[PDB]
Amino acid sequence: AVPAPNQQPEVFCNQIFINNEWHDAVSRKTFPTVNPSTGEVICQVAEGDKEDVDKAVKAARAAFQLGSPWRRMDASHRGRLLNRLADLIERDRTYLAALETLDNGKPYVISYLVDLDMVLKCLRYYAGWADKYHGKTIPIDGDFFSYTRHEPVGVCGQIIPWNFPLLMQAWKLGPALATGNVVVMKVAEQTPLTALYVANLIKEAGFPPGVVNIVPGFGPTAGAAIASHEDVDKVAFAGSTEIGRVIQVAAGSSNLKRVTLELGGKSPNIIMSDADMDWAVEQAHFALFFNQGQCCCAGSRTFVQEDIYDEFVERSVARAKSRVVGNPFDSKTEQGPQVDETQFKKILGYINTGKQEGAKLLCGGGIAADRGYFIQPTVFGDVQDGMTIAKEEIFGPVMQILKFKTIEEVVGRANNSTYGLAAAVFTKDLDKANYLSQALQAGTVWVNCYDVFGAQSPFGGYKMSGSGRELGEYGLQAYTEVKTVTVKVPQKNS
Amino acid sequence: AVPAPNQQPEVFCNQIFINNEWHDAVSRKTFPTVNPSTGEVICQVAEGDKEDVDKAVKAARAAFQLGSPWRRMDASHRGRLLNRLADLIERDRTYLAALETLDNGKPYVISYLVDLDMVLKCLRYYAGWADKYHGKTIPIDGDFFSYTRHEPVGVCGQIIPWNFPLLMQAWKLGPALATGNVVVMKVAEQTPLTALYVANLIKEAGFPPGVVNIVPGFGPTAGAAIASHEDVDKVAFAGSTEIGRVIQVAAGSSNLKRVTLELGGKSPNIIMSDADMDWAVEQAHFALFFNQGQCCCAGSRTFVQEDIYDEFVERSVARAKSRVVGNPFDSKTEQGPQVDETQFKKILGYINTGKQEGAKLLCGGGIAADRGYFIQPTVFGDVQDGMTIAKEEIFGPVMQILKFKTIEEVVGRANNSTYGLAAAVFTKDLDKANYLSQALQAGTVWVNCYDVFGAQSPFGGYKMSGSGRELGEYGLQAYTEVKTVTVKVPQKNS
Amino acid sequence: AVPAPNQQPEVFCNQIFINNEWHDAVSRKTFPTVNPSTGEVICQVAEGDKEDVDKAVKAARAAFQLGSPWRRMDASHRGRLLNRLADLIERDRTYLAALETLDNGKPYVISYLVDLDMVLKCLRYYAGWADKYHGKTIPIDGDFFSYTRHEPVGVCGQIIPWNFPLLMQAWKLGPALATGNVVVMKVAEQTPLTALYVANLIKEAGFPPGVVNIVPGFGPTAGAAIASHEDVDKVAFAGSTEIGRVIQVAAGSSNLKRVTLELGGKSPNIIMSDADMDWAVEQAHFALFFNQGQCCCAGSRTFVQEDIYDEFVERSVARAKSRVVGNPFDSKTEQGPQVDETQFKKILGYINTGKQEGAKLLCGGGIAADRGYFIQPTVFGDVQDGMTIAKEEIFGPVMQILKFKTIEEVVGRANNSTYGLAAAVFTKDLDKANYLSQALQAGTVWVNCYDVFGAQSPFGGYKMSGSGRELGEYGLQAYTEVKTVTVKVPQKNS
Amino acid sequence: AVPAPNQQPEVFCNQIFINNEWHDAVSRKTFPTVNPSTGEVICQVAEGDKEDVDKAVKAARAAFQLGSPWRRMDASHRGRLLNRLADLIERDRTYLAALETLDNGKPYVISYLVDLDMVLKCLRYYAGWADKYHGKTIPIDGDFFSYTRHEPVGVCGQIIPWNFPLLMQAWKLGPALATGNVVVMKVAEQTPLTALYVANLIKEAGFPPGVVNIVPGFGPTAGAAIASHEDVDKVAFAGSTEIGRVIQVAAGSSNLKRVTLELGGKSPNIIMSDADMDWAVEQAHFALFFNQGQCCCAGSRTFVQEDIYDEFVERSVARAKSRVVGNPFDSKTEQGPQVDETQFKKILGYINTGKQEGAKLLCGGGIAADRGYFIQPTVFGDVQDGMTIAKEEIFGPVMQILKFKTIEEVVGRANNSTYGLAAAVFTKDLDKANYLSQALQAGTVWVNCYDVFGAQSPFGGYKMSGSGRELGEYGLQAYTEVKTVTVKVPQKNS
Ligand SMILES: NC(=O)c1ccc[n+]([C@@H]2O[C@H](COP(=O)([O-])OP(=O)(O)OC[C@H]3O[C@@H](n4cnc5c(N)ncnc54)[C@H](O)[C@@H]3O)[C@@H](O)[C@H]2O)c1
Ligand SMILES: [Mg+2]
Ligand SMILES: [Mg+2]
Ligand SMILES: [Mg+2]
Ligand SMILES: [Mg+2]
Ligand code: NA
Ligand code: NA
Ligand code: NA
Ligand code: NA
Repeated sequence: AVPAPNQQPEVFCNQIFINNEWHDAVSRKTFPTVNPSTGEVICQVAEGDKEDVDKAVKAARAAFQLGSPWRRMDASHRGRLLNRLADLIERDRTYLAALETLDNGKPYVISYLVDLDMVLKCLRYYAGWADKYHGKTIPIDGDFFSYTRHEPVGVCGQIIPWNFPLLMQAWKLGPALATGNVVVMKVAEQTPLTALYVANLIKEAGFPPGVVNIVPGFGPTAGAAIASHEDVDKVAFAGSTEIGRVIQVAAGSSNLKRVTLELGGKSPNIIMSDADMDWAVEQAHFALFFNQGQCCCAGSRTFVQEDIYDEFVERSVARAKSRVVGNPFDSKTEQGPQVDETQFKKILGYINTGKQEGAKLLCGGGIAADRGYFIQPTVFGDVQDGMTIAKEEIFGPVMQILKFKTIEEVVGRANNSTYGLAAAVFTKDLDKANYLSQALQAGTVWVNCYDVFGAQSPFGGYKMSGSGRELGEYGLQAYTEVKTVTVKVPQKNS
Repeated sequence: AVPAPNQQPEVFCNQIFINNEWHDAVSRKTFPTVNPSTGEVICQVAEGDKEDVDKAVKAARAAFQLGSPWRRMDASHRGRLLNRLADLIERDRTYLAALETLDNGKPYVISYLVDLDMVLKCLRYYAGWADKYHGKTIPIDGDFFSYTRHEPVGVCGQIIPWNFPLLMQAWKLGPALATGNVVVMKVAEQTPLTALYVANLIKEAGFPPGVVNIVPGFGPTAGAAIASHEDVDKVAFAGSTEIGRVIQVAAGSSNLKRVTLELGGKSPNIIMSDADMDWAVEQAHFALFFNQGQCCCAGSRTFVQEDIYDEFVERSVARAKSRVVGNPFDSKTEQGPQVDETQFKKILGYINTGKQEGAKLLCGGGIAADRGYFIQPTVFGDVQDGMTIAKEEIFGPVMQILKFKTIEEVVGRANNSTYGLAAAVFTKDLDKANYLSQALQAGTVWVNCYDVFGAQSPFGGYKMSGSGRELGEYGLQAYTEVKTVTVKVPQKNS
Repeated sequence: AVPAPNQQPEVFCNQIFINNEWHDAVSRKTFPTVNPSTGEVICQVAEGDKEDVDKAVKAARAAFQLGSPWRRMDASHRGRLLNRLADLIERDRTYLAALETLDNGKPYVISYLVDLDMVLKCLRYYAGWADKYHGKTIPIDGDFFSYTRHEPVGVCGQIIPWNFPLLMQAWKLGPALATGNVVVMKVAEQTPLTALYVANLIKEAGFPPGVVNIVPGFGPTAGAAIASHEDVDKVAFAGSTEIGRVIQVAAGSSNLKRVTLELGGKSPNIIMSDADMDWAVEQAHFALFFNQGQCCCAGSRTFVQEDIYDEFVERSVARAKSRVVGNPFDSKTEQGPQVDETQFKKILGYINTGKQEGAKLLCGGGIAADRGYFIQPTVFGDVQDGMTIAKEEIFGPVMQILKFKTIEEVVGRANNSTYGLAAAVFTKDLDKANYLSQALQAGTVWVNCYDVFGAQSPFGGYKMSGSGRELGEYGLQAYTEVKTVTVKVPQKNS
Repeated sequence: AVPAPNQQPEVFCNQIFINNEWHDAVSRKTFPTVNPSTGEVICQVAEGDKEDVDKAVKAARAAFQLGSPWRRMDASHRGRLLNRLADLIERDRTYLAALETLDNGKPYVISYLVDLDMVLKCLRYYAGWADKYHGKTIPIDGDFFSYTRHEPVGVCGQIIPWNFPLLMQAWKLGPALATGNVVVMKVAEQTPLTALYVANLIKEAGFPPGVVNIVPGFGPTAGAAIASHEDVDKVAFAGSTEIGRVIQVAAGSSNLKRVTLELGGKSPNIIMSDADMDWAVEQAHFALFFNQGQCCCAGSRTFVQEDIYDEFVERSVARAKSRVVGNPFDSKTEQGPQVDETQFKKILGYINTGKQEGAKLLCGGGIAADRGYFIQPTVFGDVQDGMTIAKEEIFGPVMQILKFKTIEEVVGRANNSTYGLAAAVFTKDLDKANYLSQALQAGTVWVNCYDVFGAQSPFGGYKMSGSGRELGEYGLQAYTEVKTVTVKVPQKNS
C-alpha cells in the first residue's frame, strides 16, 4: 500500500555537506533547482566549486588517517552503520519519495515502491559485505608466509547523474562505505535535494565527520575539480560518454587516480518469433519507457522477428497510446516529465530526425502538455540500423522497432554498436537463449525479462558503455586496494 | 650449476610477429639494438609503427572472433598450451639467458638462475589458472536465475619495459592467455630480441595465428598507436610515470579502453635497531643494487634506526666497495652495465645532484669502465627527506641511507611520497612487524626479506606507482570482462 | 554500563516448540531444570522424546517443500528475518541475560556483556551471508554450460550443550537459516530455558512455521532420535567425545546423514620466556577459568618456559586466590557455580586424582560454598604429561601448569594429544610465533591472546576435538548441498 | 586414431606398494585376478591385510612429519610432480589402456579414448590447484590480525571400486596430492593391476617415499583396517551403500576420522515430449549402457512422456538390439563382459525378478556368450515405480523405461528415491529445463546430455548416494584442514 504524498515536501537541506556540517559555497553563489512538472524553481542550492571540493577532500583525507575513528572501527560496525542508515531512510521513505518526485519528475508511486525499495535493499546488501571481503593467505615458494590485506582505496570521488538520484547515491555509497573508504560526492545539478537530505541521515546514523561529503554544483566546476584533484585516490563517474572521456583524461593528467565509468548505451531488446507475445510486448514497453525513458540500459533498439512483427507492432502502439502521462503525484500517472528543458528539447529534436530519416511514426511525436517537460509516448516502426534514432541514446519516451529474419542476423546487428551496457532475449527455446546470451557483447543479458536489477548481481558496460562493475561482490573490487605482505619464516611447511 | 654461456648468441628473430609469421615494417625501416657492455650494435630490428600496429590489431581481432579456434578452445587446453610454451622456454633456457644478457646487460648467471626461472614459474602458474577462474551463480531477488560469465576482455595491448625483458613478457602473457585474450605486445626498443625469439616458441607451442602478435619499435610511434587504437579493448603498461599519464590520456581520448599501470617507486626499506645486522645489510644491498639498480621496487630509501646507523653504514659501504662490476658473461660479475646511454647519463645526473644538495658521498660516484655503460656502486649517507635523490627514482646503483629515531616517525617519512610500490621492515619483534606492515602505504611489504616475488602473490602500486595488480589470482581481474545473465524462471526456490 | 538484573526472572516458555506453537510432550512428561547457585528447581519443562522429535521433523520437512514460503523467500529476506531476530534479542537483552544466569550459573555481567553481545553479533554476521554464498559458473571442456547451485542441505538436527546455551543456539541457527535450511534443535536438559524464549522471538520475527523447531528433553531419548532419524539430512552435535562417537555411528547406521562435530579439548597455552609477564599471567587465568572452566577450548595445559616458571606460577596462584566466587547476580562475582551436580562431582573427582597422582596443589582444591555447585579456583603446579589432569578434559576451575625448556620440546608435548581444538602462544618474537602457530596441531591458534572468537573467523577441531568448522564463511559449508547442472549448448565459446 | 593394443600385456606390478618399494603381504598370501572376458586368471596379487595396512599408515605418517621433504616442498612443485605423473601416464597410455581392459573388461577403444584421457585431464587439472587453494585474511572485531591456513588433512585412506580403476585412482590422488596429503589406497580386488603400475610411475615421477602407498587385498580385511585405523585422519570411500554404512560406523567407532562417500544411484533420465527424438534415444542408450552399465550415475530410470513413449521405446529397442557385445579388444565391440561372476549372476537375477514382477521384456534378457561374463543388452518396458528393477541399482546392461504424463508427476516420481547421485532432462524448452534442474534432488543434473564429466565440475550424491563432492575446486574441501590464527596487534586499522 502507498501512503499519500506531500505534493510539496519541505526542503531542509540545500547546502554543501562537509564534516557532518552544512556550508554555503566559499563564493556564496547558489543555483536554482527546478520542478520539471511545472518549470518552477523549488529553491536555491549552494553552488560548490573547486574551493569547496578542496575543503571536502581535506575533510575526507583527515577522516581516513590511520588511527581515526573510521579507520579503527570494526568492519562489522561499518555494517551496523549502513543498516542504521537504511532504517533512517525507511523511516523517512514517504517524505524521500515525494522529494525525489518533486525534483526529478518520476511518478511518486514509482519513487516509493521502486527507487526507495532498491535504495534500502542496496544499502542492506552492502552492509552485509562489510566484514566478509577476505584477503588471502598464499602458498608462495620458499620459506615465506605471504598474505594479502584488502584495504580501502582511500578518498573516493563519486560523480553521479540525475536519472535515479537516490538509487545512484546508494549504488556508490554502499560498496564504498562497506569497505571503509571515505567519499566526496558530486550530485547532479538537476537533482541535488534528496542526496542532501540523506547526508542529514548519514550524520544521524553516526558516521564520523568527513566520511561522506557532498558538494552540489556544476560539472565543469565541482565535478572536474574532483576528477583533477591531486589527493583523490579514486573516481567513479556515471553519465554521458563525452564526460566519461573527460574524467579518464583528467585522471591521467593529474595523479593517476583509479577510474570506473558507467556511461550510456543503445541496448537491443530481441524478440524471437517463439516468444510469449503478451509478456514480450509489456516488457518491451517497460524496457523502453521506464523512468520517462531515462535509463542507462533502456531497451532502445527493439528487434522483432519478421513472422510476429505486424502483431507485436500493433500491440505496442496500443500500449504506448494507453500510457498515462501527467502530474507525477497523481496515482493514475505512469509517465511524468523529462528532467529538464535541455533534455526535453533534445528528445523532440531526435523525434524530428526520426521523421525526416524515414522511420514510420506510429503514435506520439509531440509535446504532451503546455506546462512542464512532458513528451508523448512515441513509437517508430521500420527503423533501420543507419538511422540516427537507432544509433544515438535519446534518453526519452521514444521507441525504436526494427525487423529481422535470422538469429545470426540479429546477433551481429545487436552487437554492431560501440555501446554494450545491456541486451535482452525473449524466447522459449533453451538453445536460442544460450546462443544469444553467450554471443551478445553486453554487460547484462536479460532473458524473458528486462531491467531486473539485484543488489546481488553486478552491472556495467562493455565497450564504450563504461568499465568496471557495480553491485554484487564485484562492486567491491574498485573500492579495494590490495597489499601483499611477505614475511620470512624459519621453515615453511604445507 | 650454470651451463657455460654462448657469449655471442646468434639472432634468429628480428622482425614483426603477426599471425605466427615474420614481417618487415611496411616502411621497411629498421633500428639498431645495442650491447650495453660494449656499446656496439648487435643487429638491426624491424621498426614497427602505426600501420604495423593496425595489422597486428586486425589479426588479434580476427583470432578473437566468436567461433574461432582460440575462442572455441577448451579452457583446460589453453593451460596445456601455456605449459608447452614453458617447456620450450626451458629447452632454450641457456640460449635465452645469454641473449637476455647480451641485449640487456644483466649478469648471465642471474639471467639463467633468476629471470628464466621466474619466467617458467609464471607461465606454469598461470597455465593452472586457465580453467579455474569461475564466475558466479547468484541468489538474486524474485523469480530469476542469475549468473555471471567471466569472458575475456578481448584485444589486449601490452607495452613493456627493458629492465626484465623476458620476465615482463611472461607477466603479461601468462594471465592474458590463461583467460583467453589475444595480444598485441610492444617490446622495449632497448631490448627487443629475447621476446621476438619467444614468439617463435609461441608458434612452436601450437598457439593459433593472431593470438600473440609482437611489434618491436619506439614509444611515441608503435606504443602510442596501441594506446590510442579504437579496437584495442585493454592496455597494460609498465614504465615511467611520464608515459603512464600519456597512456591513460590516450585511453580516455580514444575508446575508453581499460587501463592498468605499473610505474616507478621510491620504496622505503626500514631497519629497526633489533634487526639481524648481517642479514639486513646484505638484504639492503640486494634491495638497492639488484639488476643494476633497474628495478621498479628497488629499496632506494634505506631508513636505519640511529642506534645502529654507524655500523650499518660502515658495513654497507664495505659491501658496495666489494661489489664486482664487469663483463656480465664473467661468473665473478655481480653488476653489469646500465641498459643504455640515456640511462647512463641520467644516473650520472642524479649522482651529481646528490653531491650538489649535500648528501654524503661514501663510495663510488663515478664511471666504472671505458667501454659500455658501467657505473660504480654508489652510496650516499645522511640523506634527508627533502633531497631530490631521496624523492626521485634513480634506477641505478645509487643507494640512499637515512637516519630515524622512532617507529612513528619512520612511518610518516616512508609514506611521505607520491610513490607506493613496495616497502620492507627488518625487525625481530612481532608487534613492530605487524604495526609497520599495516601502516605502510605500499603494494608489497616485505618482512625480513626483499624482492621476494612469487607467481602466487600479487604485485603492484599504491598512489602514483600504478594501479591494478599482476601475479596471483588478482592478475586475472584486469583480463576478464564480466557478464551478468538474468533469466526469468517459473518459480525461484532456494 | 550494565542494567540491574532481575534476580528471579519469570519463565514464559517451557514446552516443545513446533510449527511456531507450544506443545506438551506426547507422554505429557516434564523434567525439572535447576538453578545451580541454589540447587533449587526453577520450573518443569516438557520432556521431549522420539514421538515429539517425529512431529518436529515432519513440520520441518513440510516447511522445506519446494514452493513453500521458506523455499520461495528471497535470500535477502532470510537476512532481514535474521536481523529482525537479533533486534528482538537486543530488546530483551537484560531479561535474556538474567534467565541465562538463572539457568546456567554464569555471572549476569558476563551473560549481558559477553554472551548476549556475541549472540547478537553472530546472527547479524550471518544475516549478511544470506544472499552472498555464490555457486559457480565453470569452464568445463566441450560444448557445455556448467554451473553449481548452492542449495540448503535440508532438515538439520542440531544437538547443543549447556555451557553457552544462547551462544551455541546462535552459532547453530545463524548459518543454517542464512542458507535456507530448516532446524530441529535439541537443547541441553540442564539449560533449556533461554533457547525456548528465543523460539518465541523467532515466531515474533516472522519466520514461517516449521522453519525452527525446538525439542527440550534428554540425550538418549530426544537426541538419539534426531541422530537416528530417517528424514533428518544433517546433524550438528556439540559436546563430549563419547557422544560424538554415538552420533557418527547413529548416522552411518540410519540414513547416512551428514555430520559435523565439536567435541572436547585439552588445549595447550604456551608461555615463552620473552612473553609480557603481566599480560601472559592474566590471559592464562582467563584461558582456563573463563565460564567456570566450562569452555571447549579452555587453556587446560599451561606450558611455561623454566626461566620464568617460578614467577609465573607465583602470580597465577595470587590471581586464582583473588578470584571472587559467589552469587552470579552480584556485580563483584567473577565465578558462578558449575552447571549441575554431575559436573560438580566430576570436577571434585578430578581434583582428587590430581592430589593422588602427585601434582602440587597450590591453592583451592575444595567446595567454595555450603549451597550451590561452587568450586574453589584450583591451581596445580609441576604437572606432568602422564597425569590424568594433564590428559583429560576437566571442564572446571582447575589449572594445570607445566614446565618446559625448549621450543622443539613444547611443540612435541603440546601436539601429543588426541585432542586439537585450540592452542595459544605468548611471545614477543616474530619467528617463534610463526614457527609455533604453524607447528601446533589445533583448529585455532591464538598469539598473545586467548578465547578471541569472532563471528568472522572459523572455529573447530583437529583430531578428536571434532570435524568441520563453525563461524565465518566456512560455517556455511556444512549447511550447503552442492548441485552441478551441465547443459549442452550449440557451441561453447570463452 | 587408436594405436593397436597388445591383447596380452605383461604384468610388471602385483605387490604391496609402501615407501616407493614393492612388498609381499606379511602373510605371504596372494589372490588371483581374473580376466572377465575369458574367465581365466591373469596373475596372482599380494593379499594385503591389517598388518600390511599398519606398515603403510606408518610410512604415510612418517612422510607427513613436519620438516619432511613432502611437507617442506613448494606447493608449486607438488603441481610439477602431478604434471610429471600425467606425462608418464601418457607415455604409457597404450599399455595402460590394454591392461585396464584385460583386468576390467571395458572395450579397449573406450579405455584409450575415454578413461586414459580423463585420467590425464584430472591429474593435470589438479596439478594447477596445488598452489592456488588460498586461506583467508579476516576483518575480525577488535585489535587482532586473523587468518586461516589451509593445511592438509593428513593420512588419507582411499578405498576405491572396480568400475573405473584408473579413473577412480586419479579422482582420489589428484586432490589429495594437490593439497599436500599422504595416501593409503586400497584398490578393488577385481581390478588391482593398473593402479599398481601407476604406483611405479609415482616413484618415477619423483614423489617422496610414503606419500602414496597402495595395499591390494579384500575389503573386510584391508579396507576395514583402513576405516578403523587410529592413525588415519580421513577416509574416502566409493562403492556400495552397504559398505558406505560400514565405513561411517567404523570412523565413528575408531578415531572420528573425516569421511566422504560416493555410493550407488538409481538416477532418473527424463525425456519430455519436445525433446530431440534421435538425440534423446542415443543419449538414453549411452546413459544406461555405458561401461557395461557399471556406472554409479547410470540413467537406470528412463521416464518418457506418454505422447512419445511408443516411438522412443521402438527406437531404444532397435539400438539395444544392435549394440555390439564381444571381445573388448575388437574395435567394433561396444560392450565387454561384466567385471566378475558375482556381478554376472546378480544381474541375471535382476533380469529374472524384472520378468517375474510384470515388466515387459522387450529385448535381450540372457547370456551373450558361453565363456566370459557377457550379458545381452536388455530393455524392460512398462516399468512401474514399485518394481524391484525400478528401485534397486542393477549395475548392468538392463534398461528400465517408465511412462509419465505431467512435469509435476515426473518430479515427484524421480525424487521418490533414497538415492540422488544424478538426473537428466531432455527438452527444447527453457522453462522446463530450469524448472526440472532446480526441482530434481540430485548432485548432478544434465540437460540434453548424460555422463558429462569434467575435472572442473564437482560430482557427488544427495541423500544415500553419498556425501561431499569430488572434482572441481570442491574436491579440495575434504582434503583440507582449516586453522585459524588470531594475533593480538597494537592497533587494528582497516
Ligand atoms: N557407485 C559405485 O562407484 C559402485 C562401485 C562398485 C560397486 N557398487 C555397487 O556395489 C555392488 C557390489 O559391488 P562390490 O561388492 O564390489 O562393492 P563394495 O562396496 O563391496 O566394494 C567397493 C570397495 O570397497 C571395498 N570393501 C568391501 N568390503 C569392505 C569392508 N567391509 N570394509 C572396507 N572396505 C570394503 C572393496 O574391496 C572395494 O575396494 C554393485 O552391484 C554396485 O551396485 C557401486
Ligand atoms: Mg553534459
Ligand atoms: Mg621515456
Ligand atoms: Mg554425558
Ligand atoms: Mg560387497
Ligand atoms: Na530539478
Ligand atoms: Na640492447
Ligand atoms: Na539449569
Ligand atoms: Na579382474
